[PDB]
Amino acid sequence: LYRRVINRNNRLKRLIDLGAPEIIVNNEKRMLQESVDALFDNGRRGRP
Amino acid sequence: EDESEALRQARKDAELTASADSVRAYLKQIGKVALLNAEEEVELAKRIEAGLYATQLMTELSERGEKLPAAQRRDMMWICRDGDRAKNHLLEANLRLVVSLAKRYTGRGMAFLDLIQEGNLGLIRAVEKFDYTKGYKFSTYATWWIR
Amino acid sequence: APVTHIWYFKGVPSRLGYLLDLAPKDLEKIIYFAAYVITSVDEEMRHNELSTLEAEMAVERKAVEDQRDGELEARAQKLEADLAELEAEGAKADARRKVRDGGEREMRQIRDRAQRELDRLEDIWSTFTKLAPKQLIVDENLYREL
Amino acid sequence: QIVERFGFSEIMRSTLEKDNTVGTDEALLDIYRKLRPGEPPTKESAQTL
Repeated sequence: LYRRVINRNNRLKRLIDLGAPEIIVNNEKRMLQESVDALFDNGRRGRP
Repeated sequence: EDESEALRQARKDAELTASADSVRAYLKQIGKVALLNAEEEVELAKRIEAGLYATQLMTELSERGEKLPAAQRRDMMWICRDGDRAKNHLLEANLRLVVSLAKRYTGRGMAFLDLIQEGNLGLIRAVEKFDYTKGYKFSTYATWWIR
Repeated sequence: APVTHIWYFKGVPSRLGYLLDLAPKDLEKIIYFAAYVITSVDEEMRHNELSTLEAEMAVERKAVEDQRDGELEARAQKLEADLAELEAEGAKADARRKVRDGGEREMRQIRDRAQRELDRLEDIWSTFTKLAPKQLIVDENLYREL
Repeated sequence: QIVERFGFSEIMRSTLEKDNTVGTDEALLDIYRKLRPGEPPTKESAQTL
């Protein structure tokens, strides 16, 4: 879970630094949020 | 039927849906951009070339240049913004090719969404390194970078 | 980017929802990038310039009316051409009325599309008029228009 | 056809009279728009699904 969160955060920061479409950036942010929720309470929202 | 407020309200209600699954929501978002063809992609590449040329000229003029008036600067700004917008449009058009290519590597190591985002990164790289002068369809070149 | 805490977002009582007076569905839609939320509105300056924005909306509506009247004049000219090609030569009354009914359906669907455009314009203007903080708007097309 | 085949069932005949959804195409549209949210229903997609 920690590795997933790190990967999503690093990819998001790389995307925002490089310049990406807003829909791609929003998808990456949603993935990062889902990873954080999975790390804290896995399976609380959606499938675990 | 197709008219008289028969299916438009249903389509609007469907578009206003949660779609709690993240991958399903991403597919819904990616489905809102129509595909392109050879003429569209070559025109977009021309816009990219113009925008990059204008940005390079602006960077050159920034130091050891001239005080650009409003008339001479607004054109450069407008063409730069047009080029960036065309690049974004091409990215959103080819995201479908990205996901179609990335569907084949699921089930080992990482997740479907991670593969999709890596595909978008590869597509960005391909768009940066694309060359329309070769007279080639964009998918053939972008497949290598996505992979 | 900041991320909300699942403990305080999702639960039997929604702590964040109670704090912000927002239902859990709205909270989920805002958090998981499914819709937009109006963070703040400039009430004073909006009320100060409401006259000017109302004038701009009125002139846009007026331009819509002139272009729709231009389409009406064009369809009247098309009807005149149909009359010239129908009533000036020998043919069946039902045959000459079939084209009339086809034209009538074409212009009625054109006017219906104009009505949908009118409804969308009025919806945009009203949403601006009664915009409020922490208000959720779905259908990002409306957000882009605003 | 429904009333001529399933006629003795007065309870669901009354349910039918309270269907508030007439038309085969309308029925397919309702079924599609419910079981498949988020997608735009079409004439053939409903039948094929």
